[PDB]
Amino acid sequence: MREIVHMQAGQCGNQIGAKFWEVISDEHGIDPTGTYHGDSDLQLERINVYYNEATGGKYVPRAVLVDLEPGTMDSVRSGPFGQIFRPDNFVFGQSGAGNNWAKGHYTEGAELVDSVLDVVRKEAESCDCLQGFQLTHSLGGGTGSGMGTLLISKIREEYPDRIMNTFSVVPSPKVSDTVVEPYNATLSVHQLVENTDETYCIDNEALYDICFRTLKLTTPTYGDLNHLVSATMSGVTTCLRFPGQLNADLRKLAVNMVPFPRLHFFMPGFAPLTSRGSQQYRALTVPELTQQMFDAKNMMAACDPRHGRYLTVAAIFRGRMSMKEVDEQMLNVQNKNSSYFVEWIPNNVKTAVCDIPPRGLKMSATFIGNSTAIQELFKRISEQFTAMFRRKAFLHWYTGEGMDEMEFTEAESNMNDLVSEYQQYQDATAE
Amino acid sequence: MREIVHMQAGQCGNQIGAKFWEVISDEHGIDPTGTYHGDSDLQLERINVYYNEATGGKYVPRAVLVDLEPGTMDSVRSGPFGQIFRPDNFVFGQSGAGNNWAKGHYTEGAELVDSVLDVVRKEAESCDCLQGFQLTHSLGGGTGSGMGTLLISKIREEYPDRIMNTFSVVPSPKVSDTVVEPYNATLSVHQLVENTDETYCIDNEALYDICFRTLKLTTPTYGDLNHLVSATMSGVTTCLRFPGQLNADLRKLAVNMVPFPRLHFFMPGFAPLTSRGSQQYRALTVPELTQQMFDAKNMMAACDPRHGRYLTVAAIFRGRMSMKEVDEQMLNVQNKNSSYFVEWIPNNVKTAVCDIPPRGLKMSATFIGNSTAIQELFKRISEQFTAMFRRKAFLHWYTGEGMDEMEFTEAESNMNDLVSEYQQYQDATAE
Amino acid sequence: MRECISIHVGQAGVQIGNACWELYCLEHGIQPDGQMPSDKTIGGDDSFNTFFSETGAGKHVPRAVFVDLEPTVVDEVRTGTYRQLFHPEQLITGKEDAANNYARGHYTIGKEIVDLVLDRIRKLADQCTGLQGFLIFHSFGGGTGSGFASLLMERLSVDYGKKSKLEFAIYPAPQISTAVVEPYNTILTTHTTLEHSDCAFMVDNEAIYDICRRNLDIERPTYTNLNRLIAQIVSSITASLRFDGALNVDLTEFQTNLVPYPRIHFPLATYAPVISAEKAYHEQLSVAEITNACFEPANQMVKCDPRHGKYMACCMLYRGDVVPKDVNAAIATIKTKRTIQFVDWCPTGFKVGINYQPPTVVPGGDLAKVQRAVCMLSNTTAIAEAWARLDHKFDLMYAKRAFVHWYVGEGMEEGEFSEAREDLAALEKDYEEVGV
Amino acid sequence: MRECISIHVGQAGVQIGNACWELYCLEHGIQPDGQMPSDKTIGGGDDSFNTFFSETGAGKHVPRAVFVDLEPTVVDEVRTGTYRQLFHPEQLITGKEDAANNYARGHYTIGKEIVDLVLDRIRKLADQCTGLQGFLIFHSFGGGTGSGFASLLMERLSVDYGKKSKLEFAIYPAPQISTAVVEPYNTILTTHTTLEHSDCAFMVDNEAIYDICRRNLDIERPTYTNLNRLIAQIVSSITASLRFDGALNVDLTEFQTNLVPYPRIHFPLATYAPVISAEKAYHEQLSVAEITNACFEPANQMVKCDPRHGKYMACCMLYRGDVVPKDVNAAIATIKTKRTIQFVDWCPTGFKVGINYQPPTVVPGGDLAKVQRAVCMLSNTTAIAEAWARLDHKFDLMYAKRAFVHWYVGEGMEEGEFSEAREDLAALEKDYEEVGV
Amino acid sequence: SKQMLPGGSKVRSALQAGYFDDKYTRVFESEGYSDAVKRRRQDRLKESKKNIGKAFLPSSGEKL
Amino acid sequence: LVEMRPVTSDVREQLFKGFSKEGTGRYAYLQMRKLKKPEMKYEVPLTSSWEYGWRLNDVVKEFRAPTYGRSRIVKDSFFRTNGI
Amino acid sequence: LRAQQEAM
Ligand SMILES: Nc1nc2c(ncn2[C@@H]2O[C@H](COP(=O)(O)OP(=O)(O)OP(=O)(O)O)[C@@H](O)[C@H]2O)c(=O)[nH]1
Ligand SMILES: Nc1nc2c(ncn2[C@@H]2O[C@H](COP(=O)(O)OP(=O)(O)OP(=O)(O)O)[C@@H](O)[C@H]2O)c(=O)[nH]1
Ligand SMILES: Nc1nc2c(ncn2[C@@H]2O[C@H](COP(=O)(O)OP(=O)(O)O)[C@@H](O)[C@H]2O)c(=O)[nH]1
Ligand SMILES: Nc1nc2c(ncn2[C@@H]2O[C@H](COP(=O)(O)OP(=O)(O)O)[C@@H](O)[C@H]2O)c(=O)[nH]1
Ligand SMILES: [Mg+2]
Ligand SMILES: [Mg+2]
Repeated sequence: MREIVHMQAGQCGNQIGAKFWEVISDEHGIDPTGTYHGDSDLQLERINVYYNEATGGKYVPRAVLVDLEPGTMDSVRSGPFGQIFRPDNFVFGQSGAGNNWAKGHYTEGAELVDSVLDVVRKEAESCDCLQGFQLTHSLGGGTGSGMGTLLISKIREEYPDRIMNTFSVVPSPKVSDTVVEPYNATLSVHQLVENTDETYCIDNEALYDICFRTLKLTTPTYGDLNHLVSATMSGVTTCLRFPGQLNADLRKLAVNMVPFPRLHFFMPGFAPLTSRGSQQYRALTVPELTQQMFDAKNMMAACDPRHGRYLTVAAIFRGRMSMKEVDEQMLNVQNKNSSYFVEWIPNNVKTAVCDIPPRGLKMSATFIGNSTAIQELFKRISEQFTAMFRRKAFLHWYTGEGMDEMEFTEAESNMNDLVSEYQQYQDATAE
Repeated sequence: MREIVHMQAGQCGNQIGAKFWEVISDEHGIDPTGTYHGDSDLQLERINVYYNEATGGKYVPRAVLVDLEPGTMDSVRSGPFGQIFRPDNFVFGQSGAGNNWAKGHYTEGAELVDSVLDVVRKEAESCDCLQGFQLTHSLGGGTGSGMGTLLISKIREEYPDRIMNTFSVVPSPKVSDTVVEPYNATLSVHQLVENTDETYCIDNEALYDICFRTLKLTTPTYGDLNHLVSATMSGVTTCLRFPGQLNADLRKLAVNMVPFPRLHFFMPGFAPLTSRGSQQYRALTVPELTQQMFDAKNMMAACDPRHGRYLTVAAIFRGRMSMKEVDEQMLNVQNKNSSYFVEWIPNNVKTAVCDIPPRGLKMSATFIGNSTAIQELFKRISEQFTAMFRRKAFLHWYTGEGMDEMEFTEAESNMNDLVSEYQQYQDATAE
Repeated sequence: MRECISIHVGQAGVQIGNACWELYCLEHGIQPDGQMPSDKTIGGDDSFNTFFSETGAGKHVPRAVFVDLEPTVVDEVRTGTYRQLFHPEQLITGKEDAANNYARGHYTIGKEIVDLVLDRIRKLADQCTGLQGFLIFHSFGGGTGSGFASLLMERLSVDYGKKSKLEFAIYPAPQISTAVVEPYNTILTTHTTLEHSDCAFMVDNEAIYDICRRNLDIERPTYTNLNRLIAQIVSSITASLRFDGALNVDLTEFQTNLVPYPRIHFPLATYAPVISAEKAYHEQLSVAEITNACFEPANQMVKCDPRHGKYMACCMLYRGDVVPKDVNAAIATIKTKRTIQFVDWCPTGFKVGINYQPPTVVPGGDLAKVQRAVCMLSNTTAIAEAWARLDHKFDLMYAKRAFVHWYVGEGMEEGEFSEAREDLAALEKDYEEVGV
Repeated sequence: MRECISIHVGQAGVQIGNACWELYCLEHGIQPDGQMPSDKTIGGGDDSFNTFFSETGAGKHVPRAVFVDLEPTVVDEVRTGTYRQLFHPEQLITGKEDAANNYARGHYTIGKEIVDLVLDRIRKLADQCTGLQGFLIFHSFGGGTGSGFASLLMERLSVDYGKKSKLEFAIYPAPQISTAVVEPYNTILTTHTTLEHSDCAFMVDNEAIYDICRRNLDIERPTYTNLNRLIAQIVSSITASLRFDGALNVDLTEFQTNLVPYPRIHFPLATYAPVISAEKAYHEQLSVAEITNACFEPANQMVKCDPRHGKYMACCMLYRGDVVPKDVNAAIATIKTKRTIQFVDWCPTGFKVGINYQPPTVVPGGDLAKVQRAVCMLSNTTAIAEAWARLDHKFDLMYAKRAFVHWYVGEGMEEGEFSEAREDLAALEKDYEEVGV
Repeated sequence: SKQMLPGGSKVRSALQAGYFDDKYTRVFESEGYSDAVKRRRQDRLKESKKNIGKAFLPSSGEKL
Repeated sequence: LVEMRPVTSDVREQLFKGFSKEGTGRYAYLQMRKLKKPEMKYEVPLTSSWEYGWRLNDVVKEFRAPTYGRSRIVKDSFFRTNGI
Repeated sequence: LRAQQEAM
């Protein structure tokens, strides 16, 4: 059966994966002990995509949690839904990779890479079909930008046939985030664009915006942000684990998107998200899930699509779609705002209907946009990157643990020619 | 009605034999006093291989205990599940070897040889077959090394047609251990080359890391280590004792694993191995067992097999299963990791199946392999030998006890040319 | 006696043929477990012999293979309500989905999965005494439904040869789309299933959508209604093998009479009436007007406008209480009508087959129990507009090499795109040169 | 009158014979203690049991076989379990210790203590005969007793009896699978002996059994029990025409003159049909034409070598059940008109039919479904020359550097015999090629 | 480093993961349907050209 | 739950006598356990050879001679025991 | 399970 393996890098990846496993264990009706306290038989027909059977009716997640901080594993073990994880899959360090790409890629983090691929290879060879490897991390963090990308390179080297899909938390356009974030992000996405199949970028700033202005929530905390991120994990992976009408799995999405070997960064969105106050004073139909789908407000990670177009759009619908209305509102959007769309790609909307909705929602709809407005993230990262690269601000660290200005400047070359070939298709007419 | 005497030598041999004579005592259902109290006639059928019966329920074990330490002999005879020993076969000296091969071989050795061989023949007409001898000792030890190898030499010249299982334990190659470790190791292996049919070697450092990494239980101690030692005991010769499917005794293992009469040194492995807090999280199945055998952590002779190839290997699966899975996994190992094997021996991975599982396990697997990885151990033993021999350090003890530099140099020449055959047959192509 | 072999490739084809087998089971009275409880009044019939075969006791096993690479649609069939009906090794599943990829369906996964389905087709044909055609259900959208369908055609045409093969493809809409590589996969599958198919029988999603919107007075149903309507169409196609009275046509008839030249074997479809039960009370259903309903321009199974295109053949299959006087009168009125034009070398462009068995109704369906029905099969030149728009989409795609890296990485080379391009171009010149 | 004996040698032979005699007991109605619920009088004027069982005065049906092995256990489970009163005490001959995967140790040192006892026992068995039909040597080419002492016993039978039929059932090794390292040695060292002393040698391959019983029976975890039950069903379909009457009858004498064109070429492949399970048996009608096609398809061939590359020479169809002669004849006509089954050009007529009326007795505890029709396909296909050449190549690879030869030369046989064995199998391969072209 | 890795217990489908052949071989490549009665009529057509005259006119009935 | 049936006391007493070289202990115990079906001894086929011929007295109905077995009429209607 | 509970 189609099976993907989860791996979490850093505090960001560990907490996002913890909420992901909580949400999908709630969906599959698995208690924190490990048994099946569920009702329907649709849960135990594709349970193997995420879980390995054990003695009795025990199920263990296929998660390969890894960082260099003991505190993240301590927190996920102390929290609920942490006992299901296998302690053999808790390879971890005691230092932390200094929020540094070189320290996560060449230094003692690279020594534990042998053990973490030993665990990964053990799980992938106990796997049956090996649909792919999914990784969660942040592009501007510590272990995630370091050992995460080294895991990417190593896994794509050893199994260059399966999908290697990453989520990653991208930096905010405002405030400052991390001081070495342009360096870490430039080196990380230089590795990501080389080898990965697709990426679902997440950004804390617009997660805060959508948690404060659209979803009420005067105190957003961060568990609600991770709830939204885990919801758009579950929405994109529901086609591999639940039946229904016509369906598009991760390989379907990877081939219907990604027209070129490069350019595989997507900005997602969850679109049943309405205010808890107006959940009475809002109906439930696809003509308004479509405007919440294509609204500039939702737009989970980073960019305003009005400063660009949509090269390809994928919509994963969950629930009992009478999907003539689904496809008619997709056509309706496509021919009403055709200016905010690529003209040399007609009919650039994918629909994937699953009849199993998430718990607590009659309908749900997840967005996957290969929007042409993603220029701003790479542009601001490259601008800041060269801004302190010409100023030699904290560049001595990467040279200390093994980098050089030469490899820094073909990382900048990868950034700028990626933006150039992105403009080449942004400003390309139909004829 | 085939017969194995298990006649132990040395302090290490006495300890591993006491663990042997308790782990098979509760396997065949015998209390510490000697009376059978088991709950199956599957135990009762072939007790005669190991236990000489007496009046009542006494099943005293046929074992020529050879030692030179009265305290070690008293501890062995007073240990739990180990007071079943008959008073007849309690031959031991009082002077002691004092961690010297030559002192245990010539001064305290040859005078004890007459009485020890008298006890061996007294247990040798008291049988039907005498299918093999089993001498357990330690490389580098005092009592087990010189007296032991003299016993292989004498028993081989007086019964020159029977299997001699030399089940020896090598110490850690690093630190210092005994001060004459390479001297005793070189001499003992030199006698084991041209006088022994087949030999298992266990490293204490590898016992430490297999009890610390996979078994955990905080400190490895020694009891669990010797429990895996006794597990390999009870697992190698289990087709000779318990019935079942496709069988393979000592002679069959010798003919399937010894291509050339000099190259008969094996690397054992017991691979049901899980920790206390990870046994509920692990499903146990023949692919899982096969992964645990071929995983290099379970190798107890140190000697990482990835720095070499495998001449032959045999796996004894002990527990009822499907041989479809066994055949699948034994073929898949060759077919994918064919580079880390020999291409001039087609199908060099062997299987035997017994039905009766061990105490407390659904199924077990004993993995013993003739590989080129032990040439590293032999060449580093020879390197330490010549390093401590060029200055003639501790030569006076051996020359006083009755040895000479000609014996030393022919022993190290034999070690070097055995290393030469390992290297030559590693580098040898098919045609 | 006389029979057809049904091959259900892809998710869309499996759903379509599932509705087909539901309709055949309800038509022949076969229970879903395979048993036939007909003992109250028959005492002696084998109208199921085209689709089912007797296997001891009272059990019938259908002549069907359910092949799809993703193991979820066939899996829910296996755990559904038709578990005992199908033979367990007929329901063929893969492990990994082709994922909208002709090269996956035809070059990488197809070369190891086609052998078992070919042997299943061998067993089904050897269990038959009067086999006369294949009914293959697969969408043109792509993936399993295009690449593996093309592989199955190019191997079946070698294995069986002169036996007739009929596809019932789901042709993509002018405006409605689901996959974005449909302009690639449709051209790739047509270039291969041009020289081997005998009939093509396209239907279109938004055409059936609008027909259910207007005629069936339903605004939000799902694909179950589209599947049931296409099951009604295939029932009207194959009714003249299980039931024969008056004029009767087998599979060779409307394949040698619909196809003028052996590359224009692309017929359309229409079913009338599709009227609902509420609307059909206040209606007088007659042959004098159901042909007008068929030839109404906004009533086809694909919305290519038939006013801007002549007709070559217009094979009608009537069903129910039809007395040939009004077939004759309706054909006279249609031929005298000015708007319904015909090509100058076809005064004989009508083949009629009347069946006296009324169309059976399925429980849970939305079509009404009409005592008269008719399935119209055109060979109009209006499909040349669909070919032109599909080739325009493929030209805009291939003009600067979008989504080509997947195909050229996993097996299928560069030149096949240009070969399919020139083959569909020559197809358009064939339609134009034959229509003028 | 008619009566055939069996010699089960080694682990594989004794386990196969355990399955075989379980099947014979449940087929003839003999309870595991050796006593029928009836006898010659009070109903049942029957003689079908006389082929395999010898009747004494006091209503006890002892078998007419010998379970011989050089090792303890193996036959000790027979001696201590289920079928223990039914077998004669000095009929399950055990040695002292095994050959341990060694042609040398099976044939030369350990062999020449048990051979005289087993020859005396089978001489007594042939004394208790009213006219023998033949032998059935159930062994394995793998190693030890099966390659060794079995071949020594067979040449003893050849010099003793002579013209009697000496059929083999041999577990041939696999392309990708072996169990002992020295099987490429032992197989050639025993086919140097079987070739000049056998009459026909049925080949059975383990992973071929695995595939035929996992695709059709659909059991996810097959084992030696299912292997041996399937082989027992095959051998019952072979020697059922002696025990049961009906239509066209073949026995062990038409078997020799219908599979052996040349005295070297006596290695047939078996095939059973149907091997369908109880769940799949409902939704497919068991017709003679389709079981014939299931016999001829290569997924049911019982040795992994494709018959598409090669020529069928002589083929026998043992139909068993509710078989009428025509659908057999029409199936034979269809395959004879079909071109993919390429019969060899010098054999226009190729088939030999034997139809038996007795339906196949299902074993309670197996996986086969109770089917009213069955067919055993025994073919002298030339496709096994690929297996012979592969075995010769593996022997070349092992013998290129004298690996695993010191045991053979130190047990007591000469080192030179490997050369004669290799040249004999090379002669066999070139004979197969010369006949096939 | 890269450890030794065996296979697994593949759940079983129409694709080959567990069969020891790696490829499916079909007995009938280009020969499917048989049409026994049609083939027999072809043998009649082939055989009827080997006559030595016209059709065998059987006999005549009762000439009343 | 237990893998083996509770065996009678007399055979245990017979097992708990002298050694087996003359044979009064393990040897005689194994003979007296051999003289018993290995089906009222256990509940599980612990041995692979033991499932060959499992509980036939409860899985099989009444045994019968084969329907089309050969006869002995040419030795029954033929040659007689005593005559003239 | 009983042996496991005996172990712990
Ligand atoms: N009428 C009808 N059409 C369907 C159905 N499901 C999918 N389709 C059509 O099929 C087109 C896409 O082809 P698919 O059938 O989804 O692809 P596939 O043949 O299953 O091949 P794979 O995706 O690789 O499995 C869509 O545009 C739909 O219009 C259905 O249930 N009924
Ligand atoms: N079909 C089948 N084959 C078996 C069975 N048991 C063992 N074998 C085959 O026997 C081969 C192993 O060699 P053996 O026949 O056991 O050798 P042996 O007769 O015991 O003689 P020694 O090796 O000296 O003990 C394996 O390759 C198996 O294929 C069985 O129960 N059924
Ligand atoms: N899931 C999660 N994400 C966080 C947390 N703290 C920060 N982040 C995100 O991670 C990014 C910084 O990554 P960082 O914490 O330095 O990664 P680390 O060094 O590996 O722990 C920021 O952009 C935040 O959006 C947390 O506690 N949980
Ligand atoms: N496995 C094992 N190794 C031992 C044991 N005792 C000693 N050794 C090893 O043998 C070396 C010391 O040998 P020793 O026992 O003093 O030899 P002796 O003088 O004959 O008793 C140490 O380096 C240990 O690693 C034992 O009981 N078990
Ligand atoms: Mg699909
Ligand atoms: Mg044996």
